[PDB]
Amino acid sequence: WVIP
Amino acid sequence: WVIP
Amino acid sequence: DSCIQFTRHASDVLLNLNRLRSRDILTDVVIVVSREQFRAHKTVLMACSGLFYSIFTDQLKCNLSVINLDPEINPEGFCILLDFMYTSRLNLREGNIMAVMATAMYLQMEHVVDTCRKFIKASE
Amino acid sequence: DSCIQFTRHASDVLLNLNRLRSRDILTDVVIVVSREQFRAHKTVLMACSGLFYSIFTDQLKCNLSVINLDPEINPEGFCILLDFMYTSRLNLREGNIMAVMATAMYLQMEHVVDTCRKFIKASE
Ligand SMILES: O=C1Cc2cc(Nc3nc(Cl)ncc3Br)ccc2N1
Ligand SMILES: O=C1Cc2cc(Nc3nc(Cl)ncc3Br)ccc2N1
Ligand SMILES: [Cl-]
Ligand SMILES: [Cl-]
Repeated sequence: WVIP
Repeated sequence: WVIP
Repeated sequence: DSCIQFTRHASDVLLNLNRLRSRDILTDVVIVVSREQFRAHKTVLMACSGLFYSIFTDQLKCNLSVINLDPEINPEGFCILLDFMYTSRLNLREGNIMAVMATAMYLQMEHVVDTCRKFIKASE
Repeated sequence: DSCIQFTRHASDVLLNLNRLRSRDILTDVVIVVSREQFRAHKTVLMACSGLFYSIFTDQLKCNLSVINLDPEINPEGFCILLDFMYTSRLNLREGNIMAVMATAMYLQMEHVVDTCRKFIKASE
């Protein structure tokens, strides 16, 4: 999971 | 396009 | 093999599937969550959820145009997860994390369940 | 928004759509290319091809279970492109590049047409  |  | 790969292909396909969903094109099922209805593509639901995979591979249920979810399922939690299925983006907030995790466990969406458990463990 | 994103989601969805194709699950159309038949999902074809997008948004053609391609279309070229649609991998070879490019132009698959033109320009 990432900060888009 | 890339070499997978 | 000696194949080449187009990096953005999977993302572009999903973006187009979401455009079809937004315009209600070729949607083939309604998911009923209490008083709310959500139109979707059976294939996308199966590709994202262990529960929908089991439902639509069933020889009788594969032909249903309406699927009613358990009454304990929160419509907002379902909406957030349906958006995730079609975009890879999860709108996870302190106010919705419990409903989202409960819905992801029911839908059998392992990666969503995992991030919810991690975000909850951080706030305790 | 304040969304988080699951990097591998789009790829995992496409992998699952390809698994459904391999087991012939919920395929809803046959594409006829001369003597050959290819089963597929209308939504995936539309998401990958400008031609299939136009065909299945047509109020009459959207309901057809069989689509016949132009007789000039090569079945192997179509097969290679259908595999690409479901996997992001293109099996481009000196022996098939001309058929693949001609099929990608007909199907309106701009990125495939672009790499074919580049690979052809390099060999001249
Ligand atoms: O957390 C998750 C997400 C998910 C998706 C599917 N979907 C499919 N799985 C397989 Cl093996 N083949 C085709 C399809 Br469609 C099955 C289980 C799960 N569990
Ligand atoms: O080279 C390409 C690939 C492609 C795909 C689509 N598909 C869609 N396009 C739009 Cl805008 N909305 C929903 C869908 Br499905 C249209 C044109 C093209 N040209
Ligand atoms: Cl997931
Ligand atoms: Cl393309």
